[PDB]
Amino acid sequence: YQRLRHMVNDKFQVRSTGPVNSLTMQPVKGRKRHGGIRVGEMERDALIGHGTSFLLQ
Amino acid sequence: MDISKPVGSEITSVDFGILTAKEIRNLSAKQITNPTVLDNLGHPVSGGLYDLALGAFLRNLCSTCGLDEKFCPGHQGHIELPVPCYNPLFFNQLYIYLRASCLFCHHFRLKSVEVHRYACKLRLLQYGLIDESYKLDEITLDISSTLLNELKSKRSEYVDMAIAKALSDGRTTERGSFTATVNDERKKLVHEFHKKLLSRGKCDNCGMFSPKFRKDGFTKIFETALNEKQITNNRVKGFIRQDMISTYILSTEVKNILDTVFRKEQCVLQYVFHSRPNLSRKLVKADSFFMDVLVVPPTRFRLPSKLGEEVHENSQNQLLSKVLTTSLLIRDLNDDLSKLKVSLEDRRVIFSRLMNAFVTIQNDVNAFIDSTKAQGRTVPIPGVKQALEKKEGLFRKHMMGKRVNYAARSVISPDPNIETNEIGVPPVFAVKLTYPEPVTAYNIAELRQAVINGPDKWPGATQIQNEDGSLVSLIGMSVEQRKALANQLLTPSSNVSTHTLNKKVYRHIKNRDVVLMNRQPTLHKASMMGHKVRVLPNEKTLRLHYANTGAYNADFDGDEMNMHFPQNENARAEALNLANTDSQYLTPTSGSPVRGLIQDHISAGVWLTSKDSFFTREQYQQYIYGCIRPEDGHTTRSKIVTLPPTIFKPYPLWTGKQIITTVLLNVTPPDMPGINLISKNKIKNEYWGKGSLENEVLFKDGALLCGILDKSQYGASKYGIVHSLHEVYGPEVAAKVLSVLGRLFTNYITATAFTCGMDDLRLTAEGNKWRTDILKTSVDTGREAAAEVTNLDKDTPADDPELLKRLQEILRDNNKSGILDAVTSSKVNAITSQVVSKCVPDGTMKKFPCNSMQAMALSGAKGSNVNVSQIMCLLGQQALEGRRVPVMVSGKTLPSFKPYETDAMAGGYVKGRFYSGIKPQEYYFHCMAGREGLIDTAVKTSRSGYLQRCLTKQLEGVHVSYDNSIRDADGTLVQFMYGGDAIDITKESHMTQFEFCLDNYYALLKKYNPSALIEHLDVESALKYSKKTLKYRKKHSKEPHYKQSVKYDPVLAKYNPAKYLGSVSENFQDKLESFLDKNSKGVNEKKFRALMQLKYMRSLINPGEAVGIIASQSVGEPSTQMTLNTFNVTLGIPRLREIVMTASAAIKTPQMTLPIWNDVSDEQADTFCKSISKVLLSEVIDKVIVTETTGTARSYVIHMRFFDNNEYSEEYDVSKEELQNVISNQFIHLLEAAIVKEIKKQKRTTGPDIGVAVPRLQNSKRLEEDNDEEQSHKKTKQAVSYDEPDEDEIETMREAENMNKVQRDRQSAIISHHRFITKYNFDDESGKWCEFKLELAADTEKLLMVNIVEEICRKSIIRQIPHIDRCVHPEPENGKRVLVTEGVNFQAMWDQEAFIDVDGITSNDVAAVLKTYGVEAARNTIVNEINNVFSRYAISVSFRHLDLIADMMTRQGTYLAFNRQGMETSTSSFMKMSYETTCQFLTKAVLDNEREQLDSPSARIVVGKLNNVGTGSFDVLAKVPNA
Amino acid sequence: IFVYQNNITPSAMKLVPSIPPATIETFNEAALVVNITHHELVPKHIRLSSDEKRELLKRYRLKESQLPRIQRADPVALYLGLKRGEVVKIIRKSETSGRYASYRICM
Ligand SMILES: [Zn+2]
Ligand SMILES: [Zn+2]
Repeated sequence: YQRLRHMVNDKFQVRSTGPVNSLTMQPVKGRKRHGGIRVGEMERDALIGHGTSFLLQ
Repeated sequence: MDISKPVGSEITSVDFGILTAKEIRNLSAKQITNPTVLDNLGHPVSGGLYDLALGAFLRNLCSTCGLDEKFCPGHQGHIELPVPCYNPLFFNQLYIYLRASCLFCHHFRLKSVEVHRYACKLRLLQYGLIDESYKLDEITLDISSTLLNELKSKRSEYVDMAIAKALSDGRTTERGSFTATVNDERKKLVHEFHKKLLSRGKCDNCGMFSPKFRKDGFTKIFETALNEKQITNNRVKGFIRQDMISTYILSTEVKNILDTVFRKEQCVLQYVFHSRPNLSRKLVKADSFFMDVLVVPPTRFRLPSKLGEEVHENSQNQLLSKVLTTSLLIRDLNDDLSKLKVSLEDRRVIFSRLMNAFVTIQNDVNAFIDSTKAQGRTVPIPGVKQALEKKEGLFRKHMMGKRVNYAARSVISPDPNIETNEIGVPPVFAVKLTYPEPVTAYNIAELRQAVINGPDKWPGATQIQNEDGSLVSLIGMSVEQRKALANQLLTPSSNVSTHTLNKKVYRHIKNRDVVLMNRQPTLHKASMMGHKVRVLPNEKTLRLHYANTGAYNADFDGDEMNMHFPQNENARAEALNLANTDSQYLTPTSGSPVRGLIQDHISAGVWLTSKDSFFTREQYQQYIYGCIRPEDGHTTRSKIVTLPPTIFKPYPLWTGKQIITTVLLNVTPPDMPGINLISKNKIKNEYWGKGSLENEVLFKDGALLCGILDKSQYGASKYGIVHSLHEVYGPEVAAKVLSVLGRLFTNYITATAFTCGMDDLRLTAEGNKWRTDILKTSVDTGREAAAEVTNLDKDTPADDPELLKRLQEILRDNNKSGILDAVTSSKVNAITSQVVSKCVPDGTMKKFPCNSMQAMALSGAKGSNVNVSQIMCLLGQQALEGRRVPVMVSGKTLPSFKPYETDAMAGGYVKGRFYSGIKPQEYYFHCMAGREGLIDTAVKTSRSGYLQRCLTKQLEGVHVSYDNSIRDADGTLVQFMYGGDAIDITKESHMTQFEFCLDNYYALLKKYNPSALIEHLDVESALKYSKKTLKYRKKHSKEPHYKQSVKYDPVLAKYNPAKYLGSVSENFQDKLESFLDKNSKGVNEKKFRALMQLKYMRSLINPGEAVGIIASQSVGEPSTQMTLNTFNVTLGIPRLREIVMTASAAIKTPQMTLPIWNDVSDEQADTFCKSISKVLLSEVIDKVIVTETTGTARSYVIHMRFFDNNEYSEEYDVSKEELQNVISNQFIHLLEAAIVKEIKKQKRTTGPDIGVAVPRLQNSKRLEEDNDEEQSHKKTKQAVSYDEPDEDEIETMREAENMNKVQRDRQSAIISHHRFITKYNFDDESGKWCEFKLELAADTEKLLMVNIVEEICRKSIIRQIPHIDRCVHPEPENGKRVLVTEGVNFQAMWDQEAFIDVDGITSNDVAAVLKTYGVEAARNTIVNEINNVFSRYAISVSFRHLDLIADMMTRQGTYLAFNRQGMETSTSSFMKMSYETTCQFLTKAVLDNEREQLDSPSARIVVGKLNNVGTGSFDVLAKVPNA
Repeated sequence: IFVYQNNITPSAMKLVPSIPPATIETFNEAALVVNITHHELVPKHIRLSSDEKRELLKRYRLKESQLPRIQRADPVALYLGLKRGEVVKIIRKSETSGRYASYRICM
C-alpha cells in the first residue's frame, strides 16, 4: 500500500460572524480570514425550488 | 436580522429616473473643486474628494451629520462641470433625436400627422388596449392643413373616448394596465417610430434639408455639409420664412437644438418616454441626456484599499481627480476668453481652443462612467459601468448570490450509525455556530446551563443580548461571571421603552437544530436539503449517511459539503418541513426515489432474508434492539413486540425474513393495518434451486412471507418495499424504515461479514472446457467475415492474392473499412455472447449465493454480469470510436501481426480474461479502448450549466396560483392547469397502481381521512358532469379529432379538483373505469372508485409550488448524463440547445416524417423516395474525356460517358429526356460562366507578390493539469453560478439579429443560346453518352478543362424539390409505415396526397411547423422533440415540465428562446439587469420611466423583499380578542 | 374571402382594410390545398363569444393581455378569421391528462 501525499481537509472552515467588505457589507472571502461561504445563483435557484422563501431571506 | 427589531415601513416599488442638475446642487453636502485629496501633514483638503462633509474619514468626525466612521452613512457631493457633457449611457438616444430633427422649424422631419399617429397609438398603449391602437389606423378621411388638423382631431377624439370607456370598466386603472404583450406592442412602436424618424431626409413640415450628423466610437458629433442640390433648396424656401415672422458641433449646440425640438415635440415624447401614464405631469426635457454636474459618491464608497501594510489609492478618486483638473483648466480658458475683443477675424483658433476644452472634459466624464468609451492611455482604470459588470456583475456576484454568516465547510465522511435525516457535526463547528435563542420561562433552565458552560463547553453559549440591544460576550469571562449573568437572564426590564423585549442567548448548535446541507453543483433542489444536527465527539469531518449519497450526487472520494445554520424559527420550520431530507424521497423529475441503501446493506439483505438464514431467541432479539431503540423514539408501541418462532420443535428458531417483519411491526403505526405488496427481485428463481418462489417479494399484513430483498426493494428503486411503505404510511415512516434497515444490515455485516476473493473468480474444469471449445471457433470467424464483405465464394484462403488486393481497397476507404469492421464485430460478439451464456453461471466453480462476485452483480450492490464475464470469460472485441482497432498504411494493426491479417485477434478481439491474464497484443488494444473513454471526457465542450441558467432566470417567477393555474411573477397566465390535471409528480406514482391501492384499501382510507373533509367538498356535481363528457366521448370514438364534439369540455375545466370529488383528468377516469371493468373481485367497486377519486384529490400540486424552477431543474440536472458523444440527426445537449437556448429557424438536421398509406407498397414507396431525393449530374456520370486539340483555336472535345440508361433510371428515377434538358439549359451555361471566370482570373493576377509578407498558417499550466489536479481546484471552489458558456455556446451567441435532321435543328438552336460551343450530339436512342465541342480564342491558351468540368458536374442539379436533399425509407417506427426526409417543405408534400397522409406529416423543425400549421402545432413539436432527446438516453422527464417549458416559449404566440432576445418581453427590469448587460437594461428602464413592481424573484432579492413563491404566496394575520 | 391564384398587386393589397365594418380576407389556393385544422398536431380551436370571453376573464381574474397569445397572422387564426381581442378555446390531448382546455387571445 501507498500513502498519497494530499491532506484533503485543508479547506475545513466555520464562520458565525466574521469580517465584511466595506462596499457590499457582506462576509469577506478567505478561509483563514474567518471568511464566508458563498451561496451562489444555483443555491438561490434551489431555495426558490423548495418554495422556501424564509431560507432564501 | 433581529426579531426584537421589527420594521413598520416597506418598499413597494422602485421608480427609474434621471437626476436633474438643480436636484443634485440642493442635496449636495459639499462642492468638490480640488484635484488633490490630502493637505500637508495628512488632513483632507477642503473642496477635495476626502472632504469631511462627504463623511467621517481619518479618525475625524463628519462635517454634515457629526458622526464617526461607524455610524456615519456617508454623504453625496457634486462636481460643477464648466461645460455640459453628453451622458455616455444616453448618448445613442440623444443622437437618434438629433438626426431625426429639422434644424429650421425645430420639429421632427416626419410629418406632424404621422407623428401624432404614433403619439395616439403610444397613449392608448399606456393603458392595456392594443386592439384600439390598431383600430386608430382605420381612422382615415400634398394634403391641406385644414383637412389634416381634422384627422388629428378625430384621432384624438377616439383616443379620449377609448381611454374613458375602458376606464369606466375594470379594463384599465388611472395608473394604466401594463403586461408583457402590452410591452411588446410598445417596444415595436417605439422602434418603428425611430425608424420612420431617421428615414426622412427632407423635412415634411417645412421642405428645407438639414445637414446630416455623423458619430465616432467616443461621445462626439460632427455636421456634414449639405450638397449644392440641397443648398439651392434652402434658398427657394427662404422667402416663406419671412412671411411667418464635415465640422465638429459643440455639446451646447446639440443641447440647444434638442431643447427646442423637445419643447415643440413634447406631445409625442411624453408617451415615447413614459411606459405608463405620466401622473407626476413632469416635463420631458433634453437636459436629462446632458450632464451639467457630476454626483460625488460618499467617502464611504470611495475608501482607499488597504492590503497588509500598503494603503492603495481608490480608482474612483483617481478618475474623479482627472475631471477636477480639466474643470479648473476650462474655468481659466473661459476667464481668458472673457478678457479678450475688438480684434478677431482669425476665429478658427478660438473655436479650436473650445473644441479641445469640450473633447477633454467629455473624455474625463466618459472615463468615469464607462471606460470602453474613453481614449487609450499609454489596462485603463474601470468606470462605474465596469464596476457593475466586473466579471459576472454586481447583481450576479453580490445580489443574486452572497457570502453568508453562520455557515461551515468540510470534507464529508460516511456514517451508517446516524439517522438518514441527520448530519454528523464536528465539535469544532458546534462550539462556533450559535443560534439567537430568546430567554423565556419555559427555557430559562436550558439556557442558564449554556451560559454557565460558556463558548468552549458544548452545549454552551458564545454571547448574551440584553433587552436594551447591547451584547455581552462570554468569551473572556470565567465560570464566576457566567454564573452571575445566568441568574440575571429572566430579570424584568426596568425601562418601559424595552419592557416588550426579553434577553437573547447566542447558544451553541444543539442536537435539535436544523441545518442546510449543500453539495455543489446544486443542479436540483435535492442537492440542498435540511438535516438534523447530531454533534459527534472527537470528529474533524462532516459525517453523512449512505441514503443521502444519491440526491447530493456526492461520493466519499474527498468531496466537500457546505453547512448553513439558519438563524430564525421561520427559516427553521422551512428546513424541517419543506426542504428537509424525508420530504425529498422522490425527485420531481420522474417521481421516482433518490433515497435508499447503496452497497454492504444490499449484500447483507440478500444473505439475511435468505431461506438458509435462521436465528436463536438471543440472536433474534439482539438484531431487533440493535436497529430499533425505543429511547431514541424508533418504536410506535413503547414496548418491543416480537413474533413467535417459525420453528418450535426441536429448537426454537426465527427466520431471517421474520426480523424484517418485526422491524416493520415496531416502526409502522399500531392503529393502521400491515402493508400488502406483491413485488419482484433482481435475483431469478433459478439461482435459489428447484421450485423456489424467492423472486416473488410477498408482504401480507406487514409480513415478509416470500422472496429476498434486493437493491429493487430498499434501494432508490420505484415500487419497492420502502416506496410502498412511503405511499401507505408516509415519508416519516419510510425514513424510519430506511434508518432502521440501514442499522440492521450494518450490525448484521458486523456479526456476519461479507467478502470477495479468487474462489469467486474461478470457473470449474467443466466450465473452462466449454470456454476453450467455443473460443476455438473464433479463429475461423476472422477470415469468414473478411471473405463475406469482400464478396468471395467457397471461402477463399487467408493468404489469397485476390483477397489481399480486395482488402487493400477496403483499407483506403473509411466507409468500406466500416462495413468490414461492423460485420466482423457482430460475428465475434456472437461468439462472445455464446461463451458468456454457457459459462456463466452454469460453468462457474463457486456459485450464488456463496460466489460473492456473482452475488454483488445480481443483487445490484455493485457491478454487472458484463464485468463478471470480462473477469471469468473474455474481454471481447475492443471497440474504438464505434469501429475496431486502428490500422496502419501498411495494412498492419500492430508490428506483430501480418499485413492485411484476417484474424479476430488482429482486429482487437480479446479471447483472454482478467483472471488468466491478457497477451501483450490484447494489452495494447485494451489500452487503446480504455484511454478512448478518458479522451472523450477531456474533449466534451457540451455543458448543462448555461442551458439551466437560461431556463431558471426566465421561469423563477412561474408558480402554482391559489386558482390552480400556472402564473408568472407578474400575474400573467402561462398555463390554466399544471400538465392539464394539477397533479404533483412526487404523488403521481401509485395513483394508477389500483391493485396495490385495493390490497391496502383500509390502510389508505385511514391515511386519506375523509370524515374531516365530507362537509367541505361536493360529492355529485363533478361526478354527474364526468358521465356527460364520457357520453359524448364514446359517441365520437371512431370520428377524427377535428370532427369531435365541443359541447361539454373536460370536468377539470368546470370544477375545482380540491373542492369537487370527481373532477379528475379524463386519462385517470379512463384508466380507473377500465380497471373496474377488467377486474371483478369487503370492498365494493363503487367505494373503491371514491377512494381513488379522493387519492387524486390528495395528489394535487400545492398553490405556491415553484413549478418554473422545478421544470428547468428537471430538464437541466438529467441533461448532464448526455454529455458523451454519438456511438445522422442532432442529439443530446446540441439538439436541446437548438430548441430551448436558441429556438433556431435554421436547424442542423431538418427532417420530415411522411406517413405512407397501406395501398402504397414497399417497392412503390422506394420509387417515391427516388422521385423526391435530389439528383446531381455527378451521380449519373461514369467518365468524362476531354480531348484538348489546338488548331487553326482551342478545341475542347468533352465526351460525357454516363452509366447505362436502365441503371440510373432504376437508381435515381431519372430519364434520358430529363438528362438532355439539364445539359442543354443548365450545365453548358454554368460551364461557359466558369471558363470565362477562369480566363479573367488568369489575366488579373499574373503571380504572387515576392518580398511582401503573406498571412501565417496557424492557463498553459491548467491545460497540463491531470483530473486529480483539476478536480481538486473544483473541490475547493464555491461556484459563482452554472459553469460557463465559453465553448461552442459563445460562438453561437456571436450572431446578431453523321447526324439526324431533328438533332441538327436542336444543335443550331443551342449554338444561338451559347457563345462558345460549336457541336452538340446526345445519345437519344440508347441514352449512354453526350458529346459537345467547345471553341476558344488563340489568346485563351492553356486551361485545366477536366478539373473545371468535374466541379460543375457535382454543382449541376438534374432534379431537386426545394429545401429537400434526400428522402429515405427506414424500418417502421412502432408499427407506423413512414418516410424520413432530409429537408422541410410541407406544400410540396401536400401534392403527394396519393402516397402521403397529409394530416400526419411530422417535422422536427419547430419554426417551419409554426409558419405553416400554427403556434399550437409548434408547441406540440417542442414537447415531442425535447422528449426525443431524453427518451434516446433512456431518461424519463415528466411531460408536465416539457408542457410548461413549451407554453413559456409560445406565450407570445411566436417561438421564443431562453436567452436575451426572448427575455426582452418581460416586465422586471431588475430580473433583466441580473441576467446580462446590466447598464443596457437599466438605460432602457430609465428611458421608459419604468416602475419596478418588485414582483419577480430577482427584483425582490435586489430590494431585500420576501420572495412571493411558496411561503411568500400569502400573509399571516393574528386574531386579537379585545375590540 | 378572396381566393387569389399567384399574387396580388401591392396597391390592390391596400384596398383590403379600406371599407369598415366589412372585413376582407385573402387566401392563396396553393396554401388551401390541405386543411391545417385536419392535422393531428393542430387541436380544436373554437372562437369564443364576447360573453364567453367575459366569463373566462372573470373566473381567473384575468386582463385581456395577461392571457397566452395567438398571432393575428397565425395559420389557424387566419383560418377561423380571428380579430384582435377575440379569445380562442383550445381543446388539446395531453399524454398526462387527456382532453385539456387551454385558451389564447388574438392580438
Ligand atoms: Zn455624516
Ligand atoms: Zn422643418
